[PDB]
Amino acid sequence: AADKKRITQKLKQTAFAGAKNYQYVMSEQPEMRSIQPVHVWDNYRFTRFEFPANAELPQVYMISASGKETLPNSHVVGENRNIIEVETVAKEWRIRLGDKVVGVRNNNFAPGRGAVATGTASPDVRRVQI
Amino acid sequence: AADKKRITQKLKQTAFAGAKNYQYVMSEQPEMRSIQPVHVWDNYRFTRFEFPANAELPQVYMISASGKETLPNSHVVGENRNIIEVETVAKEWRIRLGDKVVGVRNNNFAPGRGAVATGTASPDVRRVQI
Amino acid sequence: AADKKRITQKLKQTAFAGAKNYQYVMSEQPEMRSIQPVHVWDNYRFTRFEFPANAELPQVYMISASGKETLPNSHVVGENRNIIEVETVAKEWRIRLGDKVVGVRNNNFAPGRGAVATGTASPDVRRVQI
Amino acid sequence: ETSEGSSALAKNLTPARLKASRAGVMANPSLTVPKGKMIPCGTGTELDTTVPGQVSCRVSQDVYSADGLVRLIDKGSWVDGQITGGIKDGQARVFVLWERIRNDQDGTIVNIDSAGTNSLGSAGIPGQVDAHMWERLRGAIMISLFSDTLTAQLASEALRSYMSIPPTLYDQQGDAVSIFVARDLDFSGVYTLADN
Amino acid sequence: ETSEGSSALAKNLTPARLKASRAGVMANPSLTVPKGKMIPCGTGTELDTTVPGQVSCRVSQDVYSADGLVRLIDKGSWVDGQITGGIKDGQARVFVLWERIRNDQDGTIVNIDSAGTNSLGSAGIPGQVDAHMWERLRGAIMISLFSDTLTAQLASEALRSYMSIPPTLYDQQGDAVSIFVARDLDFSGVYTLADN
Amino acid sequence: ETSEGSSALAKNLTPARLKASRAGVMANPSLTVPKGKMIPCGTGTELDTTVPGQVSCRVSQDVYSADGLVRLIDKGSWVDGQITGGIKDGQARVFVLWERIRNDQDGTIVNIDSAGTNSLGSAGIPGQVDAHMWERLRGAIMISLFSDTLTAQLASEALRSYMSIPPTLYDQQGDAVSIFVARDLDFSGVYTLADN
Amino acid sequence: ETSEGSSALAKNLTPARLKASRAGVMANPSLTVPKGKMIPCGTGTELDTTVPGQVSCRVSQDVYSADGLVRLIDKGSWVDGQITGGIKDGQARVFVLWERIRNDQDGTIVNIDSAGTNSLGSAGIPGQVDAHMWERLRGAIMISLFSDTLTAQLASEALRSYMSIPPTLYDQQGDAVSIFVARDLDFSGVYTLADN
Amino acid sequence: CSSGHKPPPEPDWSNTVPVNKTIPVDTQ
Amino acid sequence: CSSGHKPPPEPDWSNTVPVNKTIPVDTQ
Amino acid sequence: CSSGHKPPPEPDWSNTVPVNKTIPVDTQ
Repeated sequence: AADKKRITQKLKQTAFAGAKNYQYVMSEQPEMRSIQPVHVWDNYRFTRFEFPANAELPQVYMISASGKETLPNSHVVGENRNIIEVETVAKEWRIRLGDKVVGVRNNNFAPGRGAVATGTASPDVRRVQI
Repeated sequence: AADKKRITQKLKQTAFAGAKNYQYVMSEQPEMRSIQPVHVWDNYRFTRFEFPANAELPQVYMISASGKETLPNSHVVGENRNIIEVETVAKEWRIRLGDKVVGVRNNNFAPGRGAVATGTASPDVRRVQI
Repeated sequence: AADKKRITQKLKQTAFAGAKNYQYVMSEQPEMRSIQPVHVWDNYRFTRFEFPANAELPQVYMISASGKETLPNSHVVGENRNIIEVETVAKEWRIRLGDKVVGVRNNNFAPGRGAVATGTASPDVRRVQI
Repeated sequence: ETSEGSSALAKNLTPARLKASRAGVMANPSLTVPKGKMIPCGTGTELDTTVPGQVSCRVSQDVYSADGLVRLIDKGSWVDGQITGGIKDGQARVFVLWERIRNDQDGTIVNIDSAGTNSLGSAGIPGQVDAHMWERLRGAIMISLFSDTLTAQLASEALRSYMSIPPTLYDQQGDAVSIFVARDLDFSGVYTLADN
Repeated sequence: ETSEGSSALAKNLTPARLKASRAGVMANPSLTVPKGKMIPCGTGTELDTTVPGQVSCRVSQDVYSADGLVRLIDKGSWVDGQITGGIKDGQARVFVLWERIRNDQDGTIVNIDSAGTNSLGSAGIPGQVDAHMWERLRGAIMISLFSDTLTAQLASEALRSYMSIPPTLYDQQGDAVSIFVARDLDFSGVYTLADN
Repeated sequence: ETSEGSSALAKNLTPARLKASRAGVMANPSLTVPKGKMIPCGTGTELDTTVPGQVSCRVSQDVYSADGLVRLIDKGSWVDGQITGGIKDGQARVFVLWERIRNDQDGTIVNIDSAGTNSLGSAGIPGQVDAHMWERLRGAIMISLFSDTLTAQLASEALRSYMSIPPTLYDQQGDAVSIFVARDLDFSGVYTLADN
Repeated sequence: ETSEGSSALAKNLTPARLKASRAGVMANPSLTVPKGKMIPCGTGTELDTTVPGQVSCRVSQDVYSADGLVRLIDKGSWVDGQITGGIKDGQARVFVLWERIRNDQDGTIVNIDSAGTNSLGSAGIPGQVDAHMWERLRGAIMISLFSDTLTAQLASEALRSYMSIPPTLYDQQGDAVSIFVARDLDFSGVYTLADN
Repeated sequence: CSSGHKPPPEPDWSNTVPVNKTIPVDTQ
Repeated sequence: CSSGHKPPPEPDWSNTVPVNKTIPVDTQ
Repeated sequence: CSSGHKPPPEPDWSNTVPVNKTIPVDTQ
């Protein structure tokens, strides 16, 4: 319904959950450091990189297992809207932007396990074919 | 409403607020000095550079974190109308104009914090989708 | 109204006022000297250069702060009609005319102050949007 | 019947008077999956724009929506395409035309008609160059050894020969790749909400 | 049927009698976001006008209005575009055509049809030159070593060869860039007031 | 069907019998802002007729009226324009087409369709020359070193090459400039009187 | 269908039988300001038929009538014009097209469509020559140094190059000048008498 | 022969400081 | 080979005097 | 190479006499 959807959609906003990985390590360059993030975290590959007002907008990419680089399909989200939610696999992440080039590392491996069936993007909501 | 808007819009003019950064430092050249500003201040990147009648119109740009230059999307505003409100990130600012080239520095860093959700440009007014 | 305008417009003719700068200094060449002005004065950049009957019509320009030259948007006005009212910033002024080339200097600096909001060209009259 | 290049200049002075763009909202993300997307597939054949004809990939990870909050296009969506024919000379890489992206279990075909790109994202999945400078050269090179052996337009004509035959390419199998799906997918006629 | 270049001169004597311009007011800034703007986006793919086909950026900071008092166009507005094909010879930089600027959460697509520019603002996002002088040269250079070895129009024809193949470009990923959105956006059918 | 050049001479003997000009008065200065004006703007982007596409300026000081007694066009009127494409050979300066001059707070757009000029006033805002003599020359210069090395129409053809590619320009950012707005603005439908 | 050049000769024997001229009186001088006049203006911009586009002058002293007894056209009548484009080779001076002469306080526009002239009166306001022989020459001069270095139609073609690019001019700012306003102004619909 | 691509600008691997500052909350 | 861009005219870094004069108010 | 513009004819800086004669009134 109109109101059925609504309630649900809110449910869907909040799903940056599961047991997160708390530690991301980053690089550190005197140029990088400056325009660094606020908080960057993950539970999945669905990773959030929040930004301060006064922190530039990098462009970040993922390092697939190939080791070679790739570009993630990302988006930013938030009331803050600053954060960039990326929806592609990768441990590391580069965070280029012209000369400069950071590269936060994600740091978790529960290997060989993790897969389930979300059943949408975020598990809150669901797909009930039409 | 017609009158509802009005009242609000005035509310919106005045939002060069928050806790400002008071100190801007500039360069200083004997050529610059002359056609310098009156007051230049910021609370955000929303920065105002007031001008006297008899002070030329520079063209100023922003130094993004890339360090390389960029051009800001600016406007001037004011009954005075002299001031130039710029709405792009950057600490420094150049202020070229032919040969001459000033470069006021903004000077604040509350790093890692600042972001919120204005919800318009200026927080006075708001966006209530149509 | 028809008569409302009129009265006002006269009001608008006379606004070569404020506290003038009385001293303009000029150059002085034996060729210049001859076809010099009568009175040249300013309160603003709105500067008047009156001419005698028997004094040629120079062409004058402004020296913007860039130091390089520019051409002013000028006009002449007056019952006398001889005077040239120029409406562009500049301290100095050249006053070329073929070979010859004078260059009256304006001489005031109340720096960092002056700006207000005229609200038209001349402050007599006003703009009350239609 | 004024001037023409009067017009043109005039066009580009006030720049532009390009027609206003309707900044109108895509209703939903689950109404529209915007491009600006990559369809990060995975190629599963050898590729050789040597020979025109088809390559095939299948999706890798998932494709998403506008906001990017719903996961509509999912993996195992096999795509198929075609390389109309050989690259040009030393061209970095072939060009690729992924046509239909079909889905596996579900169905979810869709003639997407987009080009493929690279990991990097640049258009066309890259490869290696068979110059074939040989076959293009062997011509005048036999003949000319004969005119040479007279002692012990053929250059120009040999160039007209040369350009005739294309080179070829090559890109290996199982290459990570992506599609600049240059458009919009609706899955707002599958997928909708909700909890839990 | 007077003189023509009689006309033309006549045209340019009283300069101009160009037709009066209606100096009319854009009603609102929240009626119109004027260009003269930069859409300061951020490119998120590798770029290579090597191969025609698309680049993608997304907005960086915000876009504003006429007065510049309202913030209508906000960040996270992904744009997508296209480089029709390789630059010319040693051309400073490719040219870029950002087509649709779409918004993220909201919707806010809009076929903007503007070119991109540079940080500096100059049109077209710059890059590096693959001259490819090689492939264009290797032709006459093999052949000619043979005419050379006769001892131990081909130049003209070789030039007609040469110009044939374009060079290419390149611009890296995550380049700060902007769009000279050469037009006007209405978001006076989203966004309106008010307090607090 | 008399003589033609009978006519022409005849035309230019009594010089001219050019048609009388209606020396009619522009009613008001606040009815008309005459050109012969400079729109003394201030450019706020880098400029490079290297690449076609847009520059942007915004007004500097104020624009006035006929008599010059009213100040109608005020500052902060952003203008945008376009450089259709590269200058010619060693041309002093690019040409510039400021199209729409828009105003900031108010509105006051206006497709002005004028060229820009210089501080000096001369038409077209000047710049610097990238000759690019290199790329135009590197052609025959590789090839010809080979015909040279035979020892250790290509000149004509090389010239047909050469002229092909334009040079480029450049003008820096924040240049003081002006517009020969080649026309008349009415702000007699904004602005009127009065005291005090 | 007699002879033609029978006619022509016949035409020029009794010389001429040119058609009688109506020696009719211009009613008033305040009905008509005759040309044969100079509009002794004063140029207020730099001028460079380097770049096509506009110059601007404003009147100097006054313009008068037929008898020359009334002073109708007065000073401060700003004129604007245009130099369609560069002079020819070593041409003494550019040509100038003053179009509209507008008046200041009053109004008094008038598309005059006359050329400007010189102090001397000769048509076209003079200037200086940028030959630009350089850019026209640098072509064959690089190339030819190479054909020269083979040792240590290109001339014809180089000439076809050369003439291609125009030179340019220049005339300084604030030049005393005048207009051969090649016509008649009525101010018999302003100005009339009388005493004291 | 030809050249390849230049391997990527490689971030500091040596220095390595943690990303996060305070601890993250959900914004959205 | 080719040339690049010339790095920008760089303002006085040595001398450094404060901008503001009196203290700012809001105009608008 | 090429030439530039010639810097402008520069007025007497040495001799410097005041402009005004009597004191100005408003005409208009």
